[PDB]
Amino acid sequence: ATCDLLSGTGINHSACAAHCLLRGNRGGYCNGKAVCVCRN
Repeated sequence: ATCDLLSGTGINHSACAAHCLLRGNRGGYCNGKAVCVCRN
């Protein structure tokens, strides 16, 4: 996964923890600079 893809004028913040939660995670976010990491 990775941020800055669906739209530039709309940074992806929740989308991360969203697909993450459903993936069976505990959360996730655009860290580093433009990488949607996750975490259980």
